[PDB]
Amino acid sequence: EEFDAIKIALASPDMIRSWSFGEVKKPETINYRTFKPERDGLFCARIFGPVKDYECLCGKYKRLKHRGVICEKCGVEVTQTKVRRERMGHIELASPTAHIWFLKSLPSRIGLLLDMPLRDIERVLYFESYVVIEGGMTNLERQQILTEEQYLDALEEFGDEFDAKMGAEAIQALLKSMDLEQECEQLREELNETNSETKRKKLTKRIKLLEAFVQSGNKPEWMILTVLPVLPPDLRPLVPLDGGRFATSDLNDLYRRVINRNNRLKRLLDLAAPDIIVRNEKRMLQEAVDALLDNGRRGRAITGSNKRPLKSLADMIKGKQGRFRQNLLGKRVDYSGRSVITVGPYLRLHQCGLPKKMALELFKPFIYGKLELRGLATTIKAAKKMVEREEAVVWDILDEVIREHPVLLNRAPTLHRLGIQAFEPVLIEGKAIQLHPLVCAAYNADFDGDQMAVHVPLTLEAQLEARALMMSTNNILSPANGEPIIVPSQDVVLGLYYMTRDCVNAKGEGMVLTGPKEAERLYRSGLASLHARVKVRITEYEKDANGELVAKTSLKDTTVGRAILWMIVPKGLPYSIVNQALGKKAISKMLNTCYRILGLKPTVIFADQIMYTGFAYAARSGASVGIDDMVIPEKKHEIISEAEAEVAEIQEQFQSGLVTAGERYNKVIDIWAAANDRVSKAMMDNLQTETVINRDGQEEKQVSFNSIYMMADSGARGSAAQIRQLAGMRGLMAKPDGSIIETPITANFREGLNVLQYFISTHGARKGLADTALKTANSGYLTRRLVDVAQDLVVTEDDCGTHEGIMMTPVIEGGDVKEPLRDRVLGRVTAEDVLKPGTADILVPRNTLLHEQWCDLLEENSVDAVKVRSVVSCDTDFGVCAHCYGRDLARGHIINKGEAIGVIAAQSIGEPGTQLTMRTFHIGGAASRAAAESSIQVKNKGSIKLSNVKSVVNSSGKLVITSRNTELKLIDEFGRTKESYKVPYGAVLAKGDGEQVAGGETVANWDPHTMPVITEVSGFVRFTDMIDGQTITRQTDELTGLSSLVVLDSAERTAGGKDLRPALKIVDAQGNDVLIPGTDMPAQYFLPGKAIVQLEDGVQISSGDTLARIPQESGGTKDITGGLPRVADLFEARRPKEPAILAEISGIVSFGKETKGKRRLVITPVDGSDPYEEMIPKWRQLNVFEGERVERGDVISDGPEAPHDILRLRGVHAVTRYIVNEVQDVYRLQGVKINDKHIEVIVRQMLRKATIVNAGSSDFLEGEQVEYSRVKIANRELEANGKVGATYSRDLLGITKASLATESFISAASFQETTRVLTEAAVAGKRDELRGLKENVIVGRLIPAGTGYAYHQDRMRRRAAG
Amino acid sequence: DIVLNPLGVPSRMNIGQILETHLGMAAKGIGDKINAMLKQQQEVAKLREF
Amino acid sequence: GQNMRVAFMPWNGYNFEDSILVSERVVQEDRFTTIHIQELACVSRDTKL
Amino acid sequence: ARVTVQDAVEKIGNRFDLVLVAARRARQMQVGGKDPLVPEENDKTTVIALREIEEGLINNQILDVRERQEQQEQEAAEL
Amino acid sequence: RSPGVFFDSDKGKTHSSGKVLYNARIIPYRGSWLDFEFDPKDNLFVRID
Amino acid sequence: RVLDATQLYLGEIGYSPLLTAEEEVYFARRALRGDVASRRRMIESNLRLVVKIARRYGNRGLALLDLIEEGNLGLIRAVEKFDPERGFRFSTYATWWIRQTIERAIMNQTRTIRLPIHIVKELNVYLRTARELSHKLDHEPSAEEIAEQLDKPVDDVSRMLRLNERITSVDTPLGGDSEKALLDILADEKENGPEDTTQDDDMKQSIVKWLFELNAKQREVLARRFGLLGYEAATLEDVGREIGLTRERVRQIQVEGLRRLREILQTQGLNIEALFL
Amino acid sequence: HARSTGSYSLVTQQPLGGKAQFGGQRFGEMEVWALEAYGAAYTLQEMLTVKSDDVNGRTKMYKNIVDGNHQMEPGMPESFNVLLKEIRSLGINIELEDE
RNA sequence: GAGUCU
DNA sequence: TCCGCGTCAGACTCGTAATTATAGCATACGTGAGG
DNA sequence: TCACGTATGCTATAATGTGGTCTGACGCGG
Ligand SMILES: [Mg+2]
Ligand SMILES: [Mg+2]
Ligand SMILES: [Zn+2]
Ligand SMILES: [Zn+2]
Repeated sequence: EEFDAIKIALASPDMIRSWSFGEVKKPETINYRTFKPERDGLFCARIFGPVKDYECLCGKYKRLKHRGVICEKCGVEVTQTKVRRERMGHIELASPTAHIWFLKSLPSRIGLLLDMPLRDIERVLYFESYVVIEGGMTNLERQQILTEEQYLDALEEFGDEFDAKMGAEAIQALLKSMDLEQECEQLREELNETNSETKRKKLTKRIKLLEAFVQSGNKPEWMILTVLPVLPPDLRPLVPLDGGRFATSDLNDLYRRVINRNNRLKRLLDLAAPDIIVRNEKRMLQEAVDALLDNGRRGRAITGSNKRPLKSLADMIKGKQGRFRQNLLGKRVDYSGRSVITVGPYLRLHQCGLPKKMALELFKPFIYGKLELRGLATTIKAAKKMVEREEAVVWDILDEVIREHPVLLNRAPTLHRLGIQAFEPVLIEGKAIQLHPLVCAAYNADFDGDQMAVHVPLTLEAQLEARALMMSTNNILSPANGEPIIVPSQDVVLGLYYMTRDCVNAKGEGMVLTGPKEAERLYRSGLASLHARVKVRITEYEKDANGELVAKTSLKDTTVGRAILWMIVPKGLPYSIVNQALGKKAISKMLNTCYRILGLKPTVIFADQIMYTGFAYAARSGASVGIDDMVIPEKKHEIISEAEAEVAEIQEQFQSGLVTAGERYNKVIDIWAAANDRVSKAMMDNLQTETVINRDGQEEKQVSFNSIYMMADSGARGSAAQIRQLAGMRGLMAKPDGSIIETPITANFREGLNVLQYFISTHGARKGLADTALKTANSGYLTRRLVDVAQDLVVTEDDCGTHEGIMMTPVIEGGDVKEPLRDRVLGRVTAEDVLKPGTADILVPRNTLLHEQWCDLLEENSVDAVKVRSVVSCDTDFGVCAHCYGRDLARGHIINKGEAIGVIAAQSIGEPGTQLTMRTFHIGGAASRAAAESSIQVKNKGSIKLSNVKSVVNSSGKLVITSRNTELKLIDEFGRTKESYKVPYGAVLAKGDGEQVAGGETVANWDPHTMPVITEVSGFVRFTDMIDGQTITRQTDELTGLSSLVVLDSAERTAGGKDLRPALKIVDAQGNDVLIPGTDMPAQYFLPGKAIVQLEDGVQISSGDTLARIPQESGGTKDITGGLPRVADLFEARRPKEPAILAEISGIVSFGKETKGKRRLVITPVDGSDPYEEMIPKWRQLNVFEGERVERGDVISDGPEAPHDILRLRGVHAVTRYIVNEVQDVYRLQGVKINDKHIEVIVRQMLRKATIVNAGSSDFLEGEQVEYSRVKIANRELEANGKVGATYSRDLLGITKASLATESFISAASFQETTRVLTEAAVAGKRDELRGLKENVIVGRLIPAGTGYAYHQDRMRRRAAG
Repeated sequence: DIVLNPLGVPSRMNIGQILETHLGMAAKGIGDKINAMLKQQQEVAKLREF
Repeated sequence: GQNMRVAFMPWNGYNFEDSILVSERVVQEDRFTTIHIQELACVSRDTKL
Repeated sequence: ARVTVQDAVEKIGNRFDLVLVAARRARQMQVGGKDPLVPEENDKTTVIALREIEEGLINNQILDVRERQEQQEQEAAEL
Repeated sequence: RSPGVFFDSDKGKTHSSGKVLYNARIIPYRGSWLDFEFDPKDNLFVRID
Repeated sequence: RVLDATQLYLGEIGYSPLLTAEEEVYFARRALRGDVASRRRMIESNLRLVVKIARRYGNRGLALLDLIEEGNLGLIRAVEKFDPERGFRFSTYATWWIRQTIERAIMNQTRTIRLPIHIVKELNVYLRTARELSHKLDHEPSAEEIAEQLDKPVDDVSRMLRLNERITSVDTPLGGDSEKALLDILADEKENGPEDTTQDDDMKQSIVKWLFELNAKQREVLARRFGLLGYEAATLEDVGREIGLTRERVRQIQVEGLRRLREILQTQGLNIEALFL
Repeated sequence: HARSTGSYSLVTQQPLGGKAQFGGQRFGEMEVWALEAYGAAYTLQEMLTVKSDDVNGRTKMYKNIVDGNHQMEPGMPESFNVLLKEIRSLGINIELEDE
């Protein structure tokens, strides 16, 4: 059975007959009365085998007495019925028929190889026109179609001088006559003279095919089928329904059409009937064969009885319900069940409640095995009845098997690996599965009726894999982010919160206790509240420089309840950890601290004890939810009446015609959105510090113990957002569009919504629940694309010996630092020797892990940026080295050799997309954008440091910025960046570049709902290509008459002014242009679409004045749904509609000639004297002002970067950082934590292929894209031994294309495009040697990674040795 | 009879269940008073007033 | 369905994620006990034999 | 060993080569019927193998030593 | 969808420029459809079924 | 151009010479005598008749181009056996063949399990009876209402009506868009599952040991008779071919082997336990 | 619902689906990626062969486990054997070039 | 085709 | 610039089994039993 | 050599070109 690889080729007519064991010459199935295989029918016993095991039809030869005996009477071999799914058959077609997959599957294959259009071939097939096969005198050209009339011409004049024929016969003779060797040479030699792009593309693809056609051992003949193979009967079964009715496959129905028409064709050829009749029959034969192979492809698919079309062969291969995706990359499984899950808060974290009767049916074979060992049952049938009667002895043995025998629990959807976890089963009384509360976060499992799948790991390997890898206690940190997924929620947080928090005096304040146990004594004795401030003696162990723990005793001022919680705390943590009032965010840090200090065991026990005490003290608290607990501010009706009057003011100004519709829309939303903030801040201020209590002193105040407040403050469930809808104001609801409804709901759920408020609320309700049903599948399809590309990638090597890495500056974005350097750089090999500021002693070695210890030292010395070894920079050919990846984020230690990183990376990216599409959608009612970024206020004192900024001073005396991507830094005393902002175009700076500012100063100011166009020169305004009606429109008022001009774009524009660009030209007093200082550009600002202009023609202006105001309408609340397409586009490496232009070679610029507005750049570098020319559109205002030392990859046009242009000009590390930053920004907006290394994994797979420029010393030569890994393995032998060095360029690929580019065709046909993959592999004669995981999952082998890693490499040495 | 999780309310924003609970209690409070008056056997005019 | 005395307060995580804690008294009263009438047919057919 | 297999992983190294050694030793006690080094304490052959790895009695190298001992002793009774 | 005439328009689904191509559909209870529609170049066109 | 198979064949047969009265007789005169040109231009010309007959005989079993093909085959036998000597026309005579060749070939191919001529024409008798019974018994006719109209067996009317029941395909979905079909529910009863497979390995491995257990002459005679150890399942009288060569002593020793084995099953724990099985 | 061993489908030779049919659980490619990601390749191979299609594997393994011996004696899924014949019936030579 | 968990 | 083709998350529960129409009888063709 | 199910054969008024759903989208070639 065992084997090396699988190969695909075209089936020769000869080859088809080898598989066949007889010809099916009749369309009969079975006799209606004596139900048996018919004489040479589709279910023939003489051809495919006997229906019973070792029994002929007539019944002369029965059982193994007659082993290999073929009955002489009926003609049936006495063999297993197994032979009926294995033996195939054939049909000798009287006339050739084209194979649809080598005809319709574009590229046409038969047509691409003949260089003859598909249309032209089909005309020949359906007998519309003759094609010349070999015109004797070259009067008649080869592959020239002749109409029925034009055939009659040549027939009388020439006759035998030409051989033009019609039907599949003609295309087959046409494929027979063509010589691959002679035509291939000619195509090579005649490409020399022309050399264009699409000729050289198509002529080179024709050469590649012709050469691969020769080397594959395929003939072009075989594109047309003379013989048609038959599927074995058991694979297309005619079996009886329980009742007398029968059922059959749709293949039997398609085979019958083919055999009928083939047998009738033979009869009409026997009858020497006119050709008109014969042609109809040959068309019908082509139709039935084409329907059999791929039904719905050539024409409308042939329907059966049901009105639906008959399922063809191709259909059982292709796509989702095809063998690959449903019965091969995934399976139904023995020793499995499921049920409704329910809590087990008593359980330990390594345990789960498994019902009696479930576990009994699950572990049946192990019970029969124990029952024979103890001597209770003689045979299995006896043991079966003992278990079926559920005898008392059986429960005791079941109990024995299950101890120390783990079980796997799974939930849908399986988004990430933690969707399956192993537990020790606990037999329980009921029928419901009991799940441990702490693993509930990994499963996303609530108990409101979830169901979970049960699997038994049978084999010992599987028992050990379950316990060592997939056990719940081993899987604590998330592999996506190095943080614990096992974190208390709900009751547990509320309980520890209630315990730790203090209260004024209370019972027994300022007492003095011997220890944590006397604190539990006073609380249970009923003499102190858990909230009494008390001095207590507590002894904390803190860990020394060596492994030993140092003990320290001290009086601590904490509450009684805090002393009691210390009892749970293991020795090793300071007491400072339980001294604060604990919420969910703090409790997660406790187990993360404990994991890094103590280990795995302590955490698992600590996590449990936290769960136990958290639930129990939550229960003591008796925390509740009443209508009075939803406090409304007394001043709500005040805020609304003020805010109502403000909105009435803009609508009254709109009726006058002062403010426009779009302006009022953005302006009204800002008033209501700040009013919701005002009511909510009033609510939380009159809710949080509302408890005003009398102490034994006089009177003070503390945080309120309002039940709902505690629940949102602790973070147990709900948040301030939800409390708005409950007590404050419901807010702006979202349109189903995404755009925000102009009337928000003033009321809250305590007060109740009225008829209309509800009706408005339902718009947003339905649209959220709609995304939970629909948009989840765009997100889940990303998971799938990501997995198929990264699949094969595994840790192969320990250390690659590469020196390279990506430089990681800290993500300081938008005032507050969003992601420290520490977080981004943690658990990563230091690429280069990265020391302290004073370069006079190395601080960190080159090949060394970054432990939290070393990361803390980075903050001490203030390491700013650190070059870090990345997955992308690995020089491993085979997979990735352990060093380049670094620490397994799930394990907190160096990654093992053999672990599958590709899949882990895909899953981490895919999961939060997919699950967040269901989250704030069921939970979402409202909209909550606040995009009103009017002004940057700097918070620390600093010097203002602008970068990528070119401003110009205005009449007012204000530094106005005339650059799009201006950044604003905040430089401290020593000279390092603390805060960072985006200052936009046309913004007014308070202080210019280098000037000192104080803290809390408006350093920049601008208008958000408008993108002004600001001038760089002073003078008068000229109207150019601003013809009224063609390009712009006009509207006026009364008495005086103020008119505004509105620029139309290509949508609202006529065909008259399409090639007219509208622009506001600057001129002086005389009327001439005004040159922009220090440049030959006459001043001309191009106004885009929807641009409103209030200054009309002939108006005096200074520099810094706003010419036109482009509207900025974007009132969509950006959820996962609006940002995920961006992620998909990035991973798929799409150029945008307007790529920004970048300099290709470093050197001195000179601007050149022009094409009616369109610019040229004949740039001549200093070293490279040969020029590089490139065309530029008219409307692109350029950043560079020519004649300047420009380097590789300098922004010439402002605008979005193609990732292709980044990799092409600024290398791998540049494009990696573009993808990681752009993708990660989208998940950071949603608060999703994905390590950079996971994106880096997929980017590595995107940077798989590479195009070979210079000729090699193999058969790369030129134009052939090959994988990176392959060309380097050649270059290793070339650098040492010599011969022609192969120059290269690394190319970028999208996910969907990189997955299909893999040499494993079984990986490709299992992803998508099954019909195309199989045909291109069949014609090249490709051999898949089963490299990756997909391939071995398919064949049902051991994964060549993980535990099997060891095994697969051991087979690979058997192959090397001899 | 049943002990429900208060934390299954603020997230869900379905406050009607709490208004139902408060009023349902009030309604039973009337039932339990009439039950007590029928067990005590007070007066038809008294049941009429309450 | 049936109306009953409900208390809103946590309890040793037996009302963890909307998991519900019911008294034996509701099960004792057989009040949430449901009737399930079930229809199973026995068909004498005609086989070849 | 009972819940936690971290101590057994700290002794070999690789989570994967641990499962491979533990299974090899599990299979010896399962079929061959080898006697356990750690007290049984009434646990499955899987946990005995983990206990023995945790304590540093069973190892990839030790298992090859002991296989060569039993193998080569029988080879010497032949030769 | 009720039978009668209904006027509709692809906004910027039709074409690259974003020419709002206006259209009409006469929808009977039985019988063939009648479509009238513009093109980018503002020529009127008719299509049946 | 038109790339459809149907409207192309229809274009061809269109430009075909529509024959008159003694034009038919003139060609058919040389057709029966044997002519190349006559057979074709008679048949070529009369394809236009086949189409119309096949057009009405549709939506019943085959599609359409199928009826034309078998219809063209009936027109060819009409031309081979036409008699121009008779004064009667060809369009009259050929209409009998084209209606006939289509009717009789549809009966065979329309059905997946091949239904023969007798049983189909049997059935059509019962079907047309049903339509006339139905107009006067409002509700469809019972199989006894049909059998009692013809005074023929109820078994014979049930037999043939049972063969009318059509065949459902396995790839037909029960779900709708894409849930599960009938293969996804239907079991392969011929391949027994591991529990059933291991039970006859355990039943028959238990018996291979119970053979070595009973006496040497008792397990010889008992095994080789049933065909357990021997090659062929012999009888009490046929055990005499081997070494037994007895009729009384073979029957005493067969049952003596089974009686000692009955108490081996009473003690091991089966007997009445494995009697239900 | 729960199942150890039961009926098998006609062509695929995999377990049935649903409690209506007393069927096993669906191990989808989502669930495959989870054991792939861990490394547990034996757990996966178990579910891809002896619990699913592998006809020799399933009856053999059941016997190993009653004999006590928790041994992996695998093979090749019948669903792949089906894929071979379905691709060969398309007129595409797919053969197993061995070691 | 009507549902259940996401 | 327009037409064609290819993708479009993961498990579960239930539920049922549809329709039509082919004339009529005479010699020929194959297998199986009895004289 | 019949018995039995199965198949082949022929019918002469003339008759001679066929007839279910009407709505996706976003991308990416030729
Ligand atoms: Mg939940
Ligand atoms: Mg749920
Ligand atoms: Zn036979
Ligand atoms: Zn590396």
